[PDB]
Amino acid sequence: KSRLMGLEALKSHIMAAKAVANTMRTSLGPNGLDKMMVDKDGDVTVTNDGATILSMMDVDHQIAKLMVELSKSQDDEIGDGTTGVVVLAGALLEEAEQLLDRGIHPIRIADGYEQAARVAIEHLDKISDSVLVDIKDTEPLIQTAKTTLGSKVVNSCHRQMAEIAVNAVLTVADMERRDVDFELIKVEGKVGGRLEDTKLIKGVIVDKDFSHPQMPKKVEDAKIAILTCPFEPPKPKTKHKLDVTSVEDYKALQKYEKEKFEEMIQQIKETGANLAICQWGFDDEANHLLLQNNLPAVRWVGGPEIELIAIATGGRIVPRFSELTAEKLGFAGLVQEISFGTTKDKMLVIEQCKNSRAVTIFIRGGNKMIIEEAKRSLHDALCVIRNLIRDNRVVYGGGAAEISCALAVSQEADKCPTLEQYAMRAFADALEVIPMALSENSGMNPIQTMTEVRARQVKEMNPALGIDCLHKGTNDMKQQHVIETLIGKKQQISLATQMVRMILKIDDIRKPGESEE
Amino acid sequence: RDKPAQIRFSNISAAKAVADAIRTSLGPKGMDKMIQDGKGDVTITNDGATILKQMQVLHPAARMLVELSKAQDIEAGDGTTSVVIIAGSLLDSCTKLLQKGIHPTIISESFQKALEKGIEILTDMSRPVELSDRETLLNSATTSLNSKVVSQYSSLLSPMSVNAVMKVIDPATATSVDLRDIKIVKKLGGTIDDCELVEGLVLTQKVSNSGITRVEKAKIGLIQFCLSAPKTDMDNQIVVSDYAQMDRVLREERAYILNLVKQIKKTGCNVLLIQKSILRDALSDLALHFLNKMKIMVIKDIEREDIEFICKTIGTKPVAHIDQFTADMLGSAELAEEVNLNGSGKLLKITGCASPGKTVTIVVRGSNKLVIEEAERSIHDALCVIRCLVKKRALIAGGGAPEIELALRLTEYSRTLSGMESYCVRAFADAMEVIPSTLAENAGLNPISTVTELRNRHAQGEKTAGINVRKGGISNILEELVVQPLLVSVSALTLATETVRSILKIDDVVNTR
Repeated sequence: KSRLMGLEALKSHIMAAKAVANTMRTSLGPNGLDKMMVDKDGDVTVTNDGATILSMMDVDHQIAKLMVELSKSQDDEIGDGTTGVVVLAGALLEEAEQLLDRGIHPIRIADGYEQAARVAIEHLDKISDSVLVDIKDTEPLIQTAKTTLGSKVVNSCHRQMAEIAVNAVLTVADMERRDVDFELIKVEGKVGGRLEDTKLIKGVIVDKDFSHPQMPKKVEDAKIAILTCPFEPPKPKTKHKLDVTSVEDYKALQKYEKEKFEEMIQQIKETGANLAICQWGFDDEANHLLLQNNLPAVRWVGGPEIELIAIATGGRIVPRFSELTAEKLGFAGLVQEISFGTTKDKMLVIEQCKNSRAVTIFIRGGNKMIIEEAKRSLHDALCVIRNLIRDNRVVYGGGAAEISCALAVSQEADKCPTLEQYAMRAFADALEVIPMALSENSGMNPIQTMTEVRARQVKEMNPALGIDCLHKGTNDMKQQHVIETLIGKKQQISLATQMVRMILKIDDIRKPGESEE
Repeated sequence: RDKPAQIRFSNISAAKAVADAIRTSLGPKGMDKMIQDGKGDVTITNDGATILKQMQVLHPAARMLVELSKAQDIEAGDGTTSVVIIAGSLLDSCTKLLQKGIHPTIISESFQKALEKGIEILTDMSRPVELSDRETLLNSATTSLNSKVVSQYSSLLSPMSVNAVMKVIDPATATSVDLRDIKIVKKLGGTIDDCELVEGLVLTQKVSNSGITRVEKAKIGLIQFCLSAPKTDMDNQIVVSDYAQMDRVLREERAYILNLVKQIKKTGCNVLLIQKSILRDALSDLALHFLNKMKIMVIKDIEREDIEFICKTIGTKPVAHIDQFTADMLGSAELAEEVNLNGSGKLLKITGCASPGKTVTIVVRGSNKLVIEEAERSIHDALCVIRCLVKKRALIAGGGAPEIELALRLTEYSRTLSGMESYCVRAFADAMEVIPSTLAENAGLNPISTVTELRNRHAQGEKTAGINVRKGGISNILEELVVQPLLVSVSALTLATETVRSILKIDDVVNTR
């Protein structure tokens, strides 16, 4: 029931973003040294951006709290530029107390920052290309997945995922008319294969159930049968007592097994898709006695999976085996039995060109770490294109816009004047923090390094070139091909002042005795 | 060692620290300061100009500023608080960029190109006036006689501030008008309306009593010799064990000298300026009795000021003992004039003397030094103001108001420099607009409304306008009757420039022992 005063609290608030944005500042880009996590439960791990770490790291403070909060929408849509606003909004945060230290309203500072984003927005608007197209955006997503597959799990872009990144997002994008949903595209690793086992999956992938391979392994039709019902006498993935009270009932069971096999072989086939996903578990014995009959029989299925693949198909499920229709079967654009890894079982890949209301692209790994290190690449590389198809707009990033968007805004300052010029000035500077901070995390002297494209900014304007993000001896964003969705940068722009705008919200810094409690 | 770190701040600190509390300036701000020292001695202080000269500072970079305080006086005579207040402003840019890890030499480099950029934009906003034009000489001095001590008296001094110059000023534009040029001599007595421009070389001096020469055709003396007399320069044949012998040595002294004092006059001398030193007592005061009785002005152990000017403006040389007579190297004099106004003060007025085309004399008069200094301090800057117009023409506003025009305009060039220094050049390009706000500083509560309003509205004066810090309100500050010569502040920049830059040059550990 003790109460900080305004600036005090903000001075207490400003104590937050510093270190947590700092963590980014040597983590920014590949020249940034990425983030590590350890656990009270004893797990040491590597973390990335803001979200990964700042969610894995736990946030004491409303500032720190809003971080993950402010963070989400970023990595959700664009996926790239997440770690950025942390530094940025943290920089502007340290610009805010500063102007309060310069005796300027918390009110006013957050005011002229907002449209200061605009003079950066309009500035960003100009930068690079506000265009991309299918054969075009292939190549920047190549580049995007160059820097995506070359900055994270492996430093070697592996063009598979680099192309796997482009195609299935398009697949949901071209389905959704230059719209796409990160929910629908999905990045699925399963280890035992390789990070060089990488799969473009526009449908569902599940291990094809074999209670016997030799009893023929096959994939049939192109289409899937999604069943809450049995394709062979059913069972809910729970123990079912197999005993027979006499020596004679021993004889009739396996017949009953096969009588319903062939009957469910009959009645699901006449329904359609001899491959049939039976939500129900079942004995490895009789499951392969149907396999012995025919038609590898999918059993012990996840309750979600059937409805998961159902909704993805847009088709329903057979709830009851007496109820039979192909709409209650699923829709596979292609059912394909696919060996999962060299190490283990064939799967059944259902690739849905019928309807994919979910697209889960696939990869394997030599390790669960690297495979998730890879998905870490994949998600956000699928996230840029996600928006980046909704707008094909891209801006050479990496400090070239930061050194630049600051140009408009800090020059807009004395265009503005009164309080706005400050809120143009202490605004735009936060931009050039990152090329500084990227030169920081590099082996580079940032002010020096910043001074360079500065001269360029006087020499040239809005460099498609820039400073090395890769720490290349040459400095472009062109030679570096460092260019981000001209959404995402501005999408990123949208975030930073908002936080400062958030920390001010009401006049109440008081606490009942409850603040973070 | 961390000492160069810790001390360079401590350098910047106690430099800036003292200098920061030093901003009350420009107007009835704060509340009066009665200083009672670390030794416990009462002083009552005010009006920081004197305070800047009063300034008693521990720490060297604080002592740097007392220098820097006086640095603006002879360079300008105006805006001495300016160079002192803005001293922190450079010191500001240091740490913030030193924090930034910018190599202080880069910050040191950042000062000149700025000082190259900065004083130019002041000249770019400068308001042209003349050095010889009595009106432009008047107005700049007028505003510099408006808020300075005398104004009603300045109405006499402003023209004399001007009238002294047209003598001193060498034709048209010329490097000219030094403090050695206008000869400023106090005269005991009279008043400021008795303060008058007294042309040429007029030597203020203490002449014994009267019966003296007020009469024309002096041979103005410079004399390194004693009248060679019993008990003066010549042997006494009489030893004193006796009151008949002791009364004898002064009689032979006083009876002898009476011949030389006339012979002293026989050169035509209405002045002999005695050697400043003593040959024994040098010239006996019993001698100096009869020197003045022959109407010859004597100041024994003459003050330093006359010796030079008489050797300088008049160009007088020592002369032989009047037993040898003289070399006629007594400078040009047609008069020795000792005037008592209020009935007060003894003087030597030399007109009809050699003069350079400079050395106008102003004889500053008053019933006390108050009335004297009343005129004096006012007319002096009014000279020094006109002096600045001479030394550097055009104009700028009074009280750092134009520096905000610079801050706007410069920061761009700071910005568009886009160099390692540009940052620093930007950082300090923004350290100017503080100065009017920071002079507002000490007075009050419910406080803070006007600070950035002391800034923004100028920044919203476009680059051409802002609040008048002298008179109040926004106008085009450069000529509002808020004015100082362009020379004044461009020095304050330069003056404070390398001082603070020297702080960046402080490394390792120094106390000479």
